[PDB]
Amino acid sequence: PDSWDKDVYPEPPRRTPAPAPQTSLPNPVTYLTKIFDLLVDRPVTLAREFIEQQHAKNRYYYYHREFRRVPDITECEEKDILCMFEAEMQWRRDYKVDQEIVNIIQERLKACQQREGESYRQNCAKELEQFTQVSKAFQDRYSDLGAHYSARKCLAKQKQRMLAERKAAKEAAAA
Amino acid sequence: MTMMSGRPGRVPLQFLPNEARSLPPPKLTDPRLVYMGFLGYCSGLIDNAIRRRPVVSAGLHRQLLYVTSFVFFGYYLLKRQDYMYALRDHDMFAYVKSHPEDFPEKDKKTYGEILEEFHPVR
Ligand SMILES: CCCCCCCCCCCCCCCCCC(=O)OC[C@H](COP(=O)([O-])OCC(O)COP(=O)([O-])OC[C@@H](COC(=O)CCCCCCCCCCCCCCCCC)OC(=O)CCCCCCCCCCCCCCCCC)OC(=O)CCCCCCCCCCCCCCCCC
Ligand SMILES: CCCCCCCCCCCCCCCCC[C@@H](O)O[C@H](CO[C@H](O)CCCCCCCCCCCCCCC)COP(=O)(O)OCC[N+](C)(C)C
Repeated sequence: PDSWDKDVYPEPPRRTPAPAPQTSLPNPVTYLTKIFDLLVDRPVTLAREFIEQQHAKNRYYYYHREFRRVPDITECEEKDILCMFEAEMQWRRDYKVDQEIVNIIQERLKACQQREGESYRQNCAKELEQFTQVSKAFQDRYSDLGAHYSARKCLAKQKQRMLAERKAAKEAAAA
Repeated sequence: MTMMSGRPGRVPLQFLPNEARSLPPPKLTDPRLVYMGFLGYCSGLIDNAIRRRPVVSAGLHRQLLYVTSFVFFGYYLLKRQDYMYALRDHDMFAYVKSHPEDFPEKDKKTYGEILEEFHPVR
């Protein structure tokens, strides 16, 4: 339905064929579907309608909490404990958000594989490359930090990678 | 091995110099005083137990005297201890102020410009 955003969780237009009977024999699945409808789907719908009627009389709201952007660990001096603490909290929040992003991409990949059936190897290449890109980024950001991780160790890993890349680029410039 | 016994202007046997009166006295509900009173109560209970008396109810005046004596001594003990720590901090700060060349203020670098070594966990 409209509860979740259709851009974060997209799906194809859901093309379905029309029934084209070829025999005079009656279809038992259609009769069973009608029986199931009349015996299950209508009482459930009525119960849900009553439940929604009761819910409408009591409407209240809950809000999504917004967090300001505080300075990160790069702009904290060596022994400033308060700035370090706030930067570490922000970094942990960002780590959780990145984990959830990877989770969303993985959900997309799983949905594509189930939906495409026998042609998943061809019709899920875009989801696969999206997951490859996000996985590489997440690995570069957070892998091998180990337990007792921190924003300082992430910064050290990033700086080591930057130094290696800069040395490689400089040595390629002389080639 | 003897840090503050030779401090200048130290009267031998006061236990409480006049300069200590510039410090806030400990509150009468200080948790350390409550612990001293609890120690006095335990002493009273042990006194009752040793003399083969009812531990909880035998000597009420004796237990009251125990608690009162412990609290009374602990108040002055806490005053002296706080005064000694105040002297330590005062002398430390004065010495730091008078010797700037041994406690220099060097500019601190931000973590974006300090290079730390990374040790991968694997
Ligand atoms: C860390 C946070 C805080 C923790 C607190 C610290 C630990 C507790 C406090 C320690 C000191 C307090 C008690 C010491 C004096 C008691 C001496 C004694 O023997 O007790 C007998 C006595 C019972 O005897 P009785 O009633 O006269 O009649 C029975 C006969 O006497 C029949 O008696 P009997 O003599 O014929 O029985 C013979 C018995 C006699 O043997 C004993 O009774 C053992 C007594 C050993 C004395 C403890 C050592 C000194 C204190 C050091 C504690 C170290 C703690 C650190 C951890 C290490 C653990 C060892 O011998 C044996 O059976 C052999 C036992 C050998 C086994 C080894 C274990 C023994 C040592 C264990 C000590 C554990 C700590 C004390 C626990 C409480 C003990 C009462 O006990 C009591 O009734 C008094 C206990 C406390 C009651 C007062 C509570 C106040 C009332 C409520 C007011 C609320 C206040 C707050 C207000 C809130 C608003 C509403
Ligand atoms: C098991 C716990 C220890 C118990 C210790 C015995 C407790 C009973 C003692 C009775 C208290 C009265 C003693 C002192 C009162 C007046 C004398 C006073 O003037 O003495 C001054 C000094 O005051 C006393 O020394 C302080 C005694 C306080 C002892 C308590 C400390 C215990 C350590 C922490 C455990 C907490 C104990 C809890 C209390 C029951 C003199 O200063 P000064 O002449 O310049 O120092 C001599 C030593 N120098 C020169 C080498 C430095």
